[PDB]
Amino acid sequence: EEGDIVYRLYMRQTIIKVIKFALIICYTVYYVHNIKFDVDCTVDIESLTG
Amino acid sequence: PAYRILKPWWDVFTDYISIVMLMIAVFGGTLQVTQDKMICLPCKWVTKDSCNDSTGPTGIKYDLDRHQYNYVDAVCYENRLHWFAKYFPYLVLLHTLIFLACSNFWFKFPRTSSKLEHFVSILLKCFDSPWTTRALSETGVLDKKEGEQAKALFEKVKKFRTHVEEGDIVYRLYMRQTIIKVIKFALIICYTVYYVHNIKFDVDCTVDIESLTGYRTYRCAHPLATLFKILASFYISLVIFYGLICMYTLWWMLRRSLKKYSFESIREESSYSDIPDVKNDFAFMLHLIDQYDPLYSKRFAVFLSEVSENKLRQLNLNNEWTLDKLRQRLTKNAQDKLELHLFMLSGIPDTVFDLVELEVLKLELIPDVTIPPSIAQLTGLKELWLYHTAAKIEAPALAFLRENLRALHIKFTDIKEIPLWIYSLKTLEELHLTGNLSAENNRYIVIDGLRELKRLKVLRLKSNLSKLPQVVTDVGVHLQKLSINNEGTKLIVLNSLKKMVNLTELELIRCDLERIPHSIFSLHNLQEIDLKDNNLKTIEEIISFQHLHRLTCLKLWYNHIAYIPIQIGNLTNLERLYLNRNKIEKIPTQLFYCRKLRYLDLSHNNLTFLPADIGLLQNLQNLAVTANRIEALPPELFQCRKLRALHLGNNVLQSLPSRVGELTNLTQIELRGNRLECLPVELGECPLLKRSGLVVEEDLFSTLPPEVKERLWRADKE
Amino acid sequence: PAYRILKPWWDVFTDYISIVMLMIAVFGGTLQVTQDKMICLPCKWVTKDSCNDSTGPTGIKYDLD
Amino acid sequence: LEHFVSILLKCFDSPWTTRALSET
Amino acid sequence: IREESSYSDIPDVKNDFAFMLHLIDQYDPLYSKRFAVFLSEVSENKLRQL
Repeated sequence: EEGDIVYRLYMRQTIIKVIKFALIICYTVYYVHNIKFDVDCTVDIESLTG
Repeated sequence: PAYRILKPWWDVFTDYISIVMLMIAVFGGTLQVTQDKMICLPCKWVTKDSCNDSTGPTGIKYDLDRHQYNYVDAVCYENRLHWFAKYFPYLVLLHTLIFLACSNFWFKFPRTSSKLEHFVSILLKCFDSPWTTRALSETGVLDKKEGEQAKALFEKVKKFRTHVEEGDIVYRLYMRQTIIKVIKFALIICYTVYYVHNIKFDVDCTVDIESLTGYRTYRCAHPLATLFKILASFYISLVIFYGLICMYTLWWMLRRSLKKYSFESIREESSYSDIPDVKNDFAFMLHLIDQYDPLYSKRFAVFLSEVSENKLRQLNLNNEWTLDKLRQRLTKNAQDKLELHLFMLSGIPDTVFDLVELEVLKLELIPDVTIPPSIAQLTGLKELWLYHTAAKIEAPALAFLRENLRALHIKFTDIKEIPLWIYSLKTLEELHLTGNLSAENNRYIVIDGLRELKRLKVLRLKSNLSKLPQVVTDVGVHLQKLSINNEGTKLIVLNSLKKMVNLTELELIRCDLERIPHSIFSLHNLQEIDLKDNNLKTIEEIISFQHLHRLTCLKLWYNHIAYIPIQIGNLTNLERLYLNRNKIEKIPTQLFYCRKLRYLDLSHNNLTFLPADIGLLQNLQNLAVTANRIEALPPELFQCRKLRALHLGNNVLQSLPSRVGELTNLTQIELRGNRLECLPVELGECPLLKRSGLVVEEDLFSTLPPEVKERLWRADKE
Repeated sequence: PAYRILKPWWDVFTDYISIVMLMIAVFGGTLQVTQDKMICLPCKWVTKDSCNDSTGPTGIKYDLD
Repeated sequence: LEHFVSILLKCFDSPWTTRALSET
Repeated sequence: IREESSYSDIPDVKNDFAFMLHLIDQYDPLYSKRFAVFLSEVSENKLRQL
C-alpha cells in the first residue's frame, strides 16, 4: 500500500520513449533527403593527381 | 540457480554494460581483421619532409607497379602508424574480460561458494515455512511433523550462525574486488583519453628506402580512423558511466560499516526485543538481501528470537502429550485424591486441563508460567502446589480459582516466586510457605496482606523466624491450627499468642524454647501438642494441662526427660502418649489412671521391667516398648484384653509366655532379634493372626505345629 | 551437476586458462588462414647476398608480371 | 567417484546426523 | 573431530579412501565432519539403543 514506485517508473519510461521517438523522427526526416546516388566533390589535391 | 536475489541493481548494470562493451569490442576487432588497409602514395616535391603542395590537365605518372604500392603500404603501416590505432579493440576486449573475471570470481571461488549456496539454501527453506507466516501474523492444534521440521530448522539456524560468525572472508574479497575495479577504471580512463587524439585520417611517413622505389617520403590515408574515433568516444562514455556506478557502490559500502547489523527497526516495530545484534560475515549477507528486498530480512529474523522458540516449545508440548498417555500417568494418592506431579518442564501442557477428575495440581521448577483459562474445566480442583514457580494469571482463571480452591502450597527462594494475586483470594483454607518470609529492614512485608485471607483455618510456616508475626495473631480470630518448624532458631512469643482463642492444635517445633511457656494454659481448646526438639528435661508444668479436657495426644520424643511427673494421672482423657527416645528411668503408677489409652510408646528408654499396674489399661489396643532390655513380661499385661499389636522385637527376651494364647485380636507381634531356640505353641491359638502378621525369624517360626502353618496358609488367601 | 565438489580451485583456474588459450589459438588460426600473405621485391645491387643500399625522382622498373 | 559422492550426499542429507551432532 | 566430538573409536584411513577425504576437505570440511559420524561404532550402538 505504501510504495508507489511501479507507477512512477512506468510513467517515466513511457515519457522517455515518446520524447526519443519525436527526436528521431525530427532529425531522420530532416536529413534523409541528403542521400543521393551521384556526388560532385572538390578535394584540392593537385600534387598527387593534378 | 536462484542467485538473482544476491545480485544488487548496480551489479546488474555492470553486467549489461560489460556485455555492450564486449559487443563493440568484437565488432571493431572483426572490422579490423576483414579489411586492414592503408592507402599510400609518394610525394614528388619535398619541403622539410613534407609536400610542397605547389590545354586541359593531365594525370601524374610515378612509374610504379601495383605490388610496390602494397610493399610500401605494409612498411608505412608497420612503422610510422601509431600502435594505439592498431590494437584498440584487442585491448578493449582484454579489459572487458578481466572486468567479468573480477565480477564472477567470488561466485566461482569455492571457499566462498560453499558458504553462499549453504546460506541461500537455508534462507529459501526458511522463507517457505508456514510457521513463519503464522508467527508474523500473530504480531490451536498443529501437526507433529511441521513442529519437528521447525525445531530442526531452529537448530540448523543456530549451528549455521555459529559456523559463519568467525570467518570474515567474503567481505574481504568483495572489498578487494571493488577496489581492483576502481583502480583499473582510473587507469584506462587515463591512458585512453591521453592517446585518443593521436588517431588521424592522413599520415605523412618517411621510411628511407631508396633502392626499392627511389622515393623518400609518402602521404598515406587510413579510412577507418574516423570510425574508431567515434567508437572510442562512445567507449569512454560507457566506461565513465560504469566507473561512477562502481564509485557509488564503494562509497556506500565504506560509509555504512556493515560488520554489525543494527537490526533495531523490526524489534522496535514488532516488539521482539530479545534478538542480539549480528557480527561479521553474517551481517553482510543481510545487508545485501536488504538491498534486494527487505521482506526476507523480516521473515528470516523470527527464528533468531527465543520467545518464538519458547512458544514453539509450548506448542510441541501441547501437541505431544496425548490424553490417554496422561490418564495412565495419573496417581490416586493416600487421601483418595487424584493428583499429578510434574517437574522441570518448559510449561504446562494444555491437555492437562481436560483431565476433569483431577483434584490436586503440582508444579515444580517450571519457569515463566501463566495460568490459562482452561483451568475452569477442573471443577474438582482443591489443592495447588507451586514449588519455585512464579505464575501470572488473568481475571477469568483468577475468578475460578477464587471460587474453587481450598489449599495452596508454595516453596520459594525469595519474593520473586510469590504470586501477588494470592492475597485477593477468599476460599483458601490452608497456606503452606517454605522459605524466608523476611528481607533486610522489611520484616514480614511479604505477609502484610494476609488479613484479606479471612477463611484460613490452618497456617504452617517453615521460615527460620525470630518471632511470631503480629499478622498471624491478628488473623487468629478464625485460625484453628498453627505449626511453626523453626529448625532450632529461637522463636520469640511475647504475649501475642494469647489472642488465638480458636486454636485447637499448636506445634512450636524446633524453636529451642527450653521450657514450656505459660501462655499455653490460656488456650483452653487445645487437643494436641508436639514439642519436638526443645531439650526438655522436666515437664512438671503439665499439671496445669489438667484443664484441657480434650487433650488426647502428647508428643515429647527426642528430649532429655528423666522422669514422668505424678500428676499425669489427672489427665484422664489421654488416648495417645509418646515418651519414646528419652532418658526415662521409671514408670509412675499414676500413668495407669488413664484407662482410655490406646497407644503408648516407651521404646528406647532405660526401662528394665513393666509394672503389674499395666493391667489397668482396659482400653489398650497397641503398644511398643521396643529396644529395651526387658527379660520377661508381667502376667498382668494380659489384662489388656483389647490388644491387637505388640511390638517387642530387638529386646533381650529369653522366653515368650504361653499367655499370648489369650490375645484373641492379635494380628501383629515383634519378637525378632532375640536368642530364642524355639517358640511356644500357644501362638497358634490367636484366631485373627496370619503368616504375614506373625513377625518372627523363620527358623523360630518353623518350630510351630504344621497344623498352625496350614491354618496360616488358609488364612492368607481367604 | 554434482562433480563441482570434486574439483578444487586450482583445477577451476586451469580450466578457464585453457579456455583462454584455446580462444587465442582459434583466433590466430583463422587469422592465418584468411590472409596468408608475404610481400617480396627484388634487390638490384647485391653485396654479400644483401642489398648494397646505395629533376624530381622517378619510380623504378623491374619489368615483372 | 559417482558411487562415493552418492554416499556422501545421502549422508549429508541424512536426518539422524543433525541429532547426532546436536547431542555433542 | 574425534578429539572434539568425543567419538574416539574410529581408526585412521588407508589409501584410496583418504585421498577423497582430503579433496572434500579442500572443498569444504563440513561434509567431512558430517560424514565422519557414521564411521563410529558408538553411533551404531546408540542407534541400536534408540
